[PDB]
Amino acid sequence: DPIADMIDSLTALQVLPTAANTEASSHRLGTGVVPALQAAETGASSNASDKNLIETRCVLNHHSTQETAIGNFFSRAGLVSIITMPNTDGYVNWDIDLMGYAQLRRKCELFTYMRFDAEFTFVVAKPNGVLVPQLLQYMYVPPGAPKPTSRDSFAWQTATNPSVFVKMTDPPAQVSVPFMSPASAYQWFYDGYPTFGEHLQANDLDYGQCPNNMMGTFSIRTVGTEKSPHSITLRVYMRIKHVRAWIPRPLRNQPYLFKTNPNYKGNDIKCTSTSRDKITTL
Amino acid sequence: DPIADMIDSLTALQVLPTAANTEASSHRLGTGVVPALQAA
Amino acid sequence: SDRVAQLTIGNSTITTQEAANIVIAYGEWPEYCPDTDATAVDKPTRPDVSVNRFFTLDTKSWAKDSKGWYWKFPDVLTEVGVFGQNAQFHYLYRSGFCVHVQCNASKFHQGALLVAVLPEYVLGTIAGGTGNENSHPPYATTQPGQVGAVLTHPYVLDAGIPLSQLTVCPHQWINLRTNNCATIIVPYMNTVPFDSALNHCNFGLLVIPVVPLDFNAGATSEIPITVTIAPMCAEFAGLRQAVKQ
Amino acid sequence: SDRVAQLTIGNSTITTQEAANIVIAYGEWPEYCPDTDATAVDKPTRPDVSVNRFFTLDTKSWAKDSKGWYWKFPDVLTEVGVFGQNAQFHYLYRSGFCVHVQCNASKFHQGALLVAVLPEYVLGTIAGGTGNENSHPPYATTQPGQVGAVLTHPYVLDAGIPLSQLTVCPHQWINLRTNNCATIIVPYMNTVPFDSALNHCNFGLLVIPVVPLDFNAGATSEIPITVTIAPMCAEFAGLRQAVKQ
Amino acid sequence: SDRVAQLTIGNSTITTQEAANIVIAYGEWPEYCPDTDATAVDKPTRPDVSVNRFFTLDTKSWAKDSKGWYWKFPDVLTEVGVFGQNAQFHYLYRSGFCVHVQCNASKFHQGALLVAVLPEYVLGTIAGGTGNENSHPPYATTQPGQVGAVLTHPYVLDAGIPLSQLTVCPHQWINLRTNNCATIIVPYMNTVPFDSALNHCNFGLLVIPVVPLDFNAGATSEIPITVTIAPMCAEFAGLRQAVKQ
Ligand SMILES: CCCCCCCCCCCCC/C=C/[C@H](O)[C@H](N)CO
Repeated sequence: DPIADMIDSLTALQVLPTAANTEASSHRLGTGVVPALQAAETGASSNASDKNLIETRCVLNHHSTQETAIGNFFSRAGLVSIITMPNTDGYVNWDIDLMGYAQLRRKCELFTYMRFDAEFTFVVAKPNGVLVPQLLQYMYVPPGAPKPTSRDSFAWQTATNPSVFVKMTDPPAQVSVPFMSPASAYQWFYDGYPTFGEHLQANDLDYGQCPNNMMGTFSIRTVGTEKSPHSITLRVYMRIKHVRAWIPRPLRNQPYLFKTNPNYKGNDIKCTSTSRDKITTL
Repeated sequence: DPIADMIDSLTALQVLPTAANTEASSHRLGTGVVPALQAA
Repeated sequence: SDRVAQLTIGNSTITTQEAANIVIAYGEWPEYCPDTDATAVDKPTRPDVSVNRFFTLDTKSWAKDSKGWYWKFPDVLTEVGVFGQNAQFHYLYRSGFCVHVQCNASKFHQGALLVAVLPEYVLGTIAGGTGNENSHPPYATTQPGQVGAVLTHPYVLDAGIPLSQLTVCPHQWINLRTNNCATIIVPYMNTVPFDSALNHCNFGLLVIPVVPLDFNAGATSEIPITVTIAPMCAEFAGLRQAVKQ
Repeated sequence: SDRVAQLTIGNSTITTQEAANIVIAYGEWPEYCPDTDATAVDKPTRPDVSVNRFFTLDTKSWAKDSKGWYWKFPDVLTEVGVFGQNAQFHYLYRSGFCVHVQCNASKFHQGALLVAVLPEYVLGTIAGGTGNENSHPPYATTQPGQVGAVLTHPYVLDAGIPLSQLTVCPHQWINLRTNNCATIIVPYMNTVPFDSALNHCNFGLLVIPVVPLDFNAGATSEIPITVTIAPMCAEFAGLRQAVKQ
Repeated sequence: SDRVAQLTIGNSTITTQEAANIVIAYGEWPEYCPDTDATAVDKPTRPDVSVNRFFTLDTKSWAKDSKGWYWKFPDVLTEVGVFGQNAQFHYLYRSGFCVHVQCNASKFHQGALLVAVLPEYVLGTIAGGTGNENSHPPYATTQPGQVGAVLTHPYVLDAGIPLSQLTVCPHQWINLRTNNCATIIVPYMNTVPFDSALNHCNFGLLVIPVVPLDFNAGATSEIPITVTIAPMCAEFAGLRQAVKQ
């Protein structure tokens, strides 16, 4: 070859089912060996242990680390939607956005990226909680599919769209939903704009909107041609299964205002801690 | 044993009947080796 | 003697004599995209010297009541050099970064800066103050260019998340009694192997004074902060005419 | 890099970054009493953590005309902690000590302290001045407690013996340009294997400024001196009701 | 830890704690004259301790507008000690040298000296100013003794050759922020194996402030410069009565 310059991770995983044992230690007097003095400017956490700062005994502990695994942290059904049919013509088209309730939103926004399968449960009743014999139909409308315009629309023929027929006196319906993003994970934070072009002030709503998370429309109706005399209230619950998560984030200390942006009330900034009077008196 | 923490001088003498001898030495020029600087 | 360091890449060299370690973010070095992860079928271009080199931005001035600054990546370099021309002529880009922040002062000054990298730094507003307006940040705020922008509420990082747990991100400190520089090496982090350089920002760099600057009258009162950055494994694909934004 | 040191014993730790060596007095580490040297037949108690730990006394103030201070051992600890309770409930005691004296100042201060251990420090008086009175020192002078006392004539160490040959005893210096601490490890020294803790003092610790403290006006004028001590192999025997003195 | 050095020869010792390396001029250590290079047939004398030792000359004062100083070798030592007596009683002499220049200041001073050895330093004049006089330097100028002389035009080194390429000669710097001493070891350089000590000077030592001395008012304004020299392999031959010049 005539041209010689054209010839040309740090850590690994380990299974830790229990917490770490403590070894016995004695006193230590000498120079040069100082495990208590650190340097926080390097960006590294402190590596000082119990046995280097005090005299310890031997503790064989069997405290399990299973519950803090992120599969056990997330596999709990939380509320994502409340849909009402008082919307007086017997059908609702609901655009799927699961960031409307603060408890599951703060848990998921601990991470930046997440990839999971879901399990949706549909708890339906009257607005006062009473149940009546009434037939309903839930339909998932993917993006691009025709959405229903009335109670007797042609889109309720559901020849390819997945649909569930259920009664109100039945147990709540459960379905499994796969991972269906065009990307490799869902992102709760998208720093940018979806399309090209000029970014004027009238189009500032486009900032932060990722189309890889937009999953379509969830439609409900009462099945018959005629109007039902019953009011409907549907509550949707979501379990997160088979989960992978990347890049932990600071947890939010401000109350949520809108579903699509991290906007916060600027006149009342909440402090993260509870205040006291003096630094010396607790 | 069930309990693991219950398991658990500098100088010596020499005979010196006489005082110390002196060795012959020459000049010395270099860095790093400073026997004249002390720390009281 | 690990306080001295030298970073040489391309035709550029940074020397420092008062340093901490180098932080490698999430324990991963930047790499080119392998064949198993790629999806686009055209051959990408890798310029390898004209784009993988140190770039020095504008210089800030640390005052006694400074709030903090932020930059967006790779928005800082889309108009600079041969990197800024490859990012305009191509549709897709992929690269890691080596960030270096410089701030020196005397032995009679005091203060501490937190230099952190936060991926997908989405900004919020104060919602009109009362919380009733659905306001959105302007285009000069979300992508401020190589100049950068100032933080308005640094305690909530202008996004409703506290500064006190920003150290869960890859970070260093610049403590004026200890060191004068901070160095973080960042890999490529996205849900896609390639992305647009004009529409998407991967991470934000935050420089916030946690302990404020202090000195006695008669010492130097002009304490500047300089940011120097380098792409590492820059790839470009999808060649078409030049698009600025 | 032997200027840094860490002393950990019990539930206490001392760190220093500006140090000399550790002096081990007469080349001997403290030990428990062996069977060949013992005479008392009852089994002694060895608490081993609650008594073998670092104890911090009151703090002195180094002025520009200070004479010096002294403490008596183990009289400084007979009312402090679990060591002070074992010394009152038992008739016999035996232990070594680790003495640590702290004094820091800036790089624009100067001065030197001599920190020495003198066993059987018997004090004298000025004999009425003229030498005709057979005077004796009071009980607050011979056993001043954890507070300590001030030397009246430091040139003769209040005992008729010169300061200039106090360095024949185990000692260190605290030179303000060089180090900020001094550490001496003292074994048990007596003519008997056990003794009383309320009636007998084994050694005295002397801290005398040989070179006086000096600084310019505008620097910090409050330069304090702190003494931190630790028993090493404390044994107690002869259990009976509590006797304070 | 190569900043500390100790030079011991004879009954003299120099210690320094803030030093650069030692320069060995042209990579050659001083030696005695071998039998192949010698021409004179009489046996030479080698005193070996009374002449090979460190000699300290007079002390200069570095002001804020100093031009520079020079010394001539071995003219500085022809009246000093046992070396000055062997150089007067003998006709031929041969030796190398170890030159050491000392200048200390605080950490708030600044300045830089160039310490160079120039063999066969022949001096010129200003030729009457206009260039028409064939003037010659006086005897006190060409051989100033152990006191030395001041340079009048240091930019041309009083010989028509520029200061800027004096570093082609064996040299060191004394930069006040870095070191306080400079050490050059010079071998014997001549066209003859032996020569006269009263008629011929082998080399000249030049100490010139390239960066001038600067400090603020209130610091020490008396910054002195001391030269200490040592013959290395001194030989003498041709014994006759004492001749001073
Ligand atoms: C008959 C079956 C109906 C159930 C259909 C459910 C499909 C929708 C599953 C979506 C999984 C979560 C996708 C992202 C949700 C969040 O709204 C986005 N991150 C918005 O930020």
